[PDB]
Amino acid sequence: SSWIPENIKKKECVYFVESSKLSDAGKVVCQCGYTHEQHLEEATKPHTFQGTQWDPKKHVQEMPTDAFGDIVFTGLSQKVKKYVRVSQDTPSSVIYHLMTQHWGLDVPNLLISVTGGAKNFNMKPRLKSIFRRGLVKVAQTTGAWIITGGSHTGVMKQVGEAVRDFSLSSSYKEGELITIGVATWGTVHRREGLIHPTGSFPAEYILDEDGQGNLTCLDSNHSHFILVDDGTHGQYGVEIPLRTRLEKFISEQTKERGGVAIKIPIVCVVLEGGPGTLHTIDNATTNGTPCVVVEGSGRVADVIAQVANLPVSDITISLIQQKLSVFFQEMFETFTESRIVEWTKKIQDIVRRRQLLTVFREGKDGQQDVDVAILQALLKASRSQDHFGHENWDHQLKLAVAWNRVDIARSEIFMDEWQWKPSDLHPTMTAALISNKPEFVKLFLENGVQLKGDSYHVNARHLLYPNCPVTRFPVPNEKVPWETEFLIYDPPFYTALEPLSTIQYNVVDGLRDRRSFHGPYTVQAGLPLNPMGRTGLRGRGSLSCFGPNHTLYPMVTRWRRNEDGAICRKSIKKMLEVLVVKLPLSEHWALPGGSREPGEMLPRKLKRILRQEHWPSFENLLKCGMEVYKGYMDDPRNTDNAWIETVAVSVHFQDQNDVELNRLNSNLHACDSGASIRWQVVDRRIPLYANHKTLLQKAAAEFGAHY
Ligand SMILES: [Zn+2]
Repeated sequence: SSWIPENIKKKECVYFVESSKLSDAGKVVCQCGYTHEQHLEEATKPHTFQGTQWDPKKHVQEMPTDAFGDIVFTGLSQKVKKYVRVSQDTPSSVIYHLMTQHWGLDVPNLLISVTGGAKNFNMKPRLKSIFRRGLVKVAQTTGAWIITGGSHTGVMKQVGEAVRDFSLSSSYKEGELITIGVATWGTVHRREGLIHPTGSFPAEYILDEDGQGNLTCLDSNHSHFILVDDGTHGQYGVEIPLRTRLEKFISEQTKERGGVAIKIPIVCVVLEGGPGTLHTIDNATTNGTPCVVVEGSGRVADVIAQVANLPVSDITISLIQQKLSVFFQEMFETFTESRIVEWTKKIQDIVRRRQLLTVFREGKDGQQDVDVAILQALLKASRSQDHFGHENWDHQLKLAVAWNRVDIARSEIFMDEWQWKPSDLHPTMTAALISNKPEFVKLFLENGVQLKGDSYHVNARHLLYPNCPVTRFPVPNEKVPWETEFLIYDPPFYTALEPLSTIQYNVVDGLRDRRSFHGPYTVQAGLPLNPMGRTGLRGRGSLSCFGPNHTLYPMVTRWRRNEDGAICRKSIKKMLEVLVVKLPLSEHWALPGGSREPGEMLPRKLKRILRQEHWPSFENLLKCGMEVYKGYMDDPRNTDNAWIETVAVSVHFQDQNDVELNRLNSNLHACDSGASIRWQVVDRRIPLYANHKTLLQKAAAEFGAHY
């Protein structure tokens, strides 16, 4: 295939910096890890002088790849395995197209992810056996893919051992399961021979792990390899960001059965691990991937399992250090102060996402293979999921009946916080009949299936500031207020200095109205101080100006009629319908509002990109109604010197046929320029931004509706 060097890139360094190190057995390399002798071709040439500093974003550039083919190991396995050298920023849409039809990989039905320890790992004889049986049983059925880092060390090798065993002893024989290995190109020992500008496909890879020094050897039982590159040598952890994006894309943005979308189930299992495992778990849970932690594995598994049920407030700095000096004993001397306060924020973030985290207890709980824990995680993540509706949870039940677990399917039926209708069990009963399992059909037909701790700003203290490759300083819930001393505080200053005087803070400084609703706020030097605590950044970021940013997000409401005009009281209480809008390229709807333009009186988005030639009328009507909230939101764009403040005016229509009040509003509400407009029912799982669902929850209780 020659589609590569055409659609897949690799990264290199253009000039050498001469960093002051020795890099084990060597005399300086550049700053990257590669020696001046082999550091491309024009780096040693004096291409003028770009300075004396190293910045990755500045002088690393993409090039067509030269490392892809069919690796065949020397003598331990005479087989063919496909591999490719992708870069760090290749979009997660050409990688899927490369896997589907350039290797011959069919669409999977499960996306198991295995993360854990490396170069420091020793399973107990019983943990190894239970993990082997569970993984073999789970991968034996369905079409599961096993995403795992590729190297000949630790759990990444002891997963390949089980794959090899199941592929050597099987009725269908050969290999019926697909195990993908994503690793970092820099940390590969014998990279030579694996690089050819056109492509070879013997790609012989002699495996020696005696003189590896510091570079891990590639595994020899995985089926496919995706080696990411960043232009760096000997630096692990590059593959952590790309792996989660690819997993999310394959899980929720590739299947189109039923005409809308389907989320392919995905789970991430944890077996021990270190610094690189906590980051992977945080990234996966942030994207929405369920995580299961095997208790007893050690060093990350015990640490996260021992605080998996405690309230987020009491997980403090000194609580980590007490649980970080028993599982990390030889490595405790490495642990510094600026790194413990980072291991704490990540653990707090993982714990507070309690709907995407299960713990596989060892002795007296889940006393079976890991499939029970996987089922529990999938069924708990499908019920608390936001975008895909009630039709998504209907298929993990089918997976459960495929795995012969009847107690797990019984638990979902009898849950008091899950409103399921009786005709919603057909896709599971259909599979129960096919598989000849009387237990499930007997369970179903019985249930009417007749045939005929602390409250601080959370999103403001969120990693990965939007639309920027920057990171915030880790600020745990303990030390967010501006009074508590945080001596390590050294946050970045990203803002898409110091003569900022003549700014009348706490007053209407010209046509800006810099007046916070939560009383007067303080100023440090020439910049304000964020109320409600710290964020982890500084400056202003992607915001108008320092201080409070004012907006006028409205909400509009009608009672949910169905067919007759009587208020359609639902199964529990009244439900009401909110009118929302969608951005042209976004995964969430938004409330019909925005910034208050000077002298506009309308929030610049109900006034533009929306209905026109009627602004004065509804403007004279909007100023009649009860406010439900006024002030600061937990918006993810906040910083230590800038924030967003809002007014929430609720307008309500009692009658659907109330003359032109609702008819003219509905008949005229047409963007004619924008992407899409719609109405939505107000439930606890509406796909809005969290800042908007907060207003919905705080205002739907003012009319008697059920959120
Ligand atoms: Zn370099």
